[PDB]
Amino acid sequence: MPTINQLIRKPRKSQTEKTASPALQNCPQRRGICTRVMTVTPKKPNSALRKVARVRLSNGFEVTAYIPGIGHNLQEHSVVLIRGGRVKDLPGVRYHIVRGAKDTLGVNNRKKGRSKYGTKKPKA
Amino acid sequence: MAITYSIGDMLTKLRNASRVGHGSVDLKMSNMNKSILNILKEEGYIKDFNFLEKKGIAFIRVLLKYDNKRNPVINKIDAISTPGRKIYSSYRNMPRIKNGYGILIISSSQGVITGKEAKDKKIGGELICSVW
RNA sequence: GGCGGCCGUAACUAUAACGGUCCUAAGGUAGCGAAAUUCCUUGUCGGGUAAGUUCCGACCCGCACGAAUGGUGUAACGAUUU
RNA sequence: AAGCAAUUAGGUAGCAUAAAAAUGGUCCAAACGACUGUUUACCAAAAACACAGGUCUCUGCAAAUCUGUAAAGAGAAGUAUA
RNA sequence: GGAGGAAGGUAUUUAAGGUAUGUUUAGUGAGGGGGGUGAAGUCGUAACAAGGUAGCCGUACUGGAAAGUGCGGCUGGAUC
RNA sequence: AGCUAGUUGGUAGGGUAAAUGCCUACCAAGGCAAUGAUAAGUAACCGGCCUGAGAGGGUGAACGGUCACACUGGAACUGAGAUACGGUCCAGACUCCUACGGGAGGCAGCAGCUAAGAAUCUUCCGCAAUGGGCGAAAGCCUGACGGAGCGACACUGCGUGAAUGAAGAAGGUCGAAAGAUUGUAAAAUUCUUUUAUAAAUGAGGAAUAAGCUUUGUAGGAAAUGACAAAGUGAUGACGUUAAUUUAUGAAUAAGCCCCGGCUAAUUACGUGCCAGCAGCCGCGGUAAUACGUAAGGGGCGAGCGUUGUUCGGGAUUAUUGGGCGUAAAGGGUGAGUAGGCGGAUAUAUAAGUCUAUGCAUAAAAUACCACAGCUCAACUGUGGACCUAUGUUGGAAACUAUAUGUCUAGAGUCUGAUAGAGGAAGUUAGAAUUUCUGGUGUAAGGGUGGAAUCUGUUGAUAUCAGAAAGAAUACCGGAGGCGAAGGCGAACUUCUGGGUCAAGACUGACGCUGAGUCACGAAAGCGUAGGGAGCAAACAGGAUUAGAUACCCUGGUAGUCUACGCUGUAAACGAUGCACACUUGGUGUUAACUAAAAGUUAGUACCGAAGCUAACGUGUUAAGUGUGCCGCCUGGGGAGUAUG
Repeated sequence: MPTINQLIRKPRKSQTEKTASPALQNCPQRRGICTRVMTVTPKKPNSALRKVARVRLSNGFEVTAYIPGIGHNLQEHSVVLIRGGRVKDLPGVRYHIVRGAKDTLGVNNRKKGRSKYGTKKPKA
Repeated sequence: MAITYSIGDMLTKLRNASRVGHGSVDLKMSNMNKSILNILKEEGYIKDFNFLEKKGIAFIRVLLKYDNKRNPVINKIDAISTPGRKIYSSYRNMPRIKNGYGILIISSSQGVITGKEAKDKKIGGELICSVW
């Protein structure tokens, strides 16, 4: 405890939490154009080759977004819808591509948790 | 000198003497100290207190009270109001110390009175201390 | 007054922090650098111009800068030069 | 007309009212030299010389130094803060 | 003839525009500087044991590099 | 970190419904500011909303109140009211029409279009009700408002059936192929019709207006008329209204996420550090409850998940309710301004506080508690309050505050005694070392783990005598002493600061802490001028080593020293700010009081009970129990960096 006089002279300040996803500009999700697509090797001691895309957003930012699900068809110039979410493996990847978005479609032959990958219901 | 408590000095001295288990403790003398010790005496926390002399200065000698097993009657005695933090309360918002097992002592328009007396006389004031 | 050469060397390519060797009294530190010094040369890149062998800002491969024959800067000053 | 004056207000006249003459062009950046000065009378006024400042070294007084074969004079009618 | 009425003229204030100087802030810029991840590459072995010169703090100088040394200070220093 | 020059105030005047630099002309230079002026950035405000036990935190959708704006920037007119959204004038950009002279336009009104965006509606009906404008009235206008349509966007409710129904159908899955599980689930039988369709019935929002009939009142000579009252009197967009009654029949109707721990829910195949999962920890390398697909299980349900943002969990900005010896955190130290806080006691004031939860004001809605109306709920309505916010009335006075006194125990002055490397200035001393000079004397000296460089036949080292200079003060000397800290040790004097004890009198709270500010502040370093023995960065040589820009050796320039002026940094440490009131002891030690013991007081060390501490440890010199004030901390790196 500082003395009440001390608190009166130099009032307490609470430190302000900071956004994990600054490029969204407090919008739930944004749209951009895939300026490049590639695979990247994660940190240690993981193994795989994760597929990411360098995207120029509608507001002028560059970001790098992960492409979830098995297989995809993102070429260059493809418009996409990114949302928040950080991939721990990848340094600098801080957004996710939404499946079932404008130029991205669901992962083929998905039967559990379809809505997380934008795939229509396989008719029974 | 910055005594800062004619109240907290006696409270601290009484607390220290009580936990080490002395028989009597010997405090400075003032109207408020007399009033507080009087309230203690009615509430059965201390046995008695006497007025004395040393070098021409008046003292109050208080007789600590313990059970037969040398467990003190006073368990915890602690201040609420404080020169840097003055705490006043209405007669409705008065806290009941420890579900009434303890007592609250306040300074009010009608003198230094216990919390129950303050409630029964519908008066409030500064919260001096809490004893249980 | 003086203040060096040669050769090899890294998860492309490049260079060489490093290592070896010969020689000397010792082999140029700080800083600066196509400079009032740079031959090759209008070197290379950037700025200025519609177009700039001059000029300004850098790069360093300094033919042949360099510390009181002072080195690098500097407010103010100049019938100086650009 | 106000106001001590400088100026202020109104009115009048012209294309122009510091009406003639005399009376700074300014700004940005670089090189060199700090600066005021001095210099090739008669093609070079400058980046050259001088400069305050700095260091090294000489000189104990019939001092070092300089001019003369010398005496002698300057240094100095000074004395290492010279 | 007031009505100076109403146009017209003149004058003050003023938006826009123009000129000049400072000032706040956002991009870009040859080149330069350090920082992080990827390198597990090259050079050396500074610290952790008395780390093989005890360690560290302030300051100064010097060296490819970790660093070395001078001065003062500390134990948060084995051993005896 | 300075700002303002109509800026500050005054005297007149201009103007306004009206005060005022609101404006103008003169007269002064004033006004504001580390108690935050000015400036930059951000933002309409409030009733409220979200969250939370509360305090608070975040926030300003809808609805209601106020303010500002209506393309950008100005200006006035009309008018009770405007510096006027669909009025006027001017300038600017843009769009459009021209007969080229010039004109027309402002959806941030209701719908709608383009662009932008992750992202949001019909170019609908009606003035029947409510409200407003005009009119005597009829009546007209009203994209306000009443309704409808659209969107699972939120909130609330209902249905997609219900009751019997096997040791238990087929299949699926797990298995040893006994059997389990899906599972009374289905099938089958029976029952019901909210919903679906059709028909019938059908409240309420509605009041009447004009007009007409009648009564009464004011008025008057009197009707017409006005007012009060009664009766009559057209009128529903919604609307196929809400609700109700029959007719047909299980008929018209479920998905989504998850199943390693956090976190309720496991097995079987395929993949083999590939493919992929992930909020955190982390899974996958040949037997994956974590990947992918099936079978089961859990959660919620016309929704379910993900992302974005806020609060909560976070006591992780701690007033309620956290810390600073070693985890991030005590300033190097002191003196003090503003400020905060403060002994005993008397009186007065009543700012704070408390009370009559007086009395009012805190519009309505919302928020809380009951009672009601929509079939219930949401929703809606009528009452009743709980806080706490301001103003005011009358009281209480202890405490804080205000004003005037009193006291001495706190703190000071005076007196006496006394310890001390406290500081500054001016003098003096010896040992030792180095150099120089003069004797004796000869071949080594010096140095290391071992050597060499170096020194020496120009006479070394060693030894004797003399001279000179510089720096530092053995023994005393330590479980000391003093000072705020840094620090202070040969001897003396002068000048000078502080502490401790006491009946030993005086003042009478004169105090504590202290943001800025000021002073001091080891060593290193810098400027000027001296000095320079020894030691010694840089530097040189000799060695060790692969190399040695080092450790070791021989030399050696700054520096170390003095005077003056700067720098103001340390592991400046007790890693522990200062002050006061208290809380068992043991063993030493310093000073004083006492002749001395013996004890006390003020220090200074070790151990240690209780207590405290995450532990180490601390423990009357607290890191124990309390408070006053100041400084400082809020994950690590980036970083004590970049910039100012």
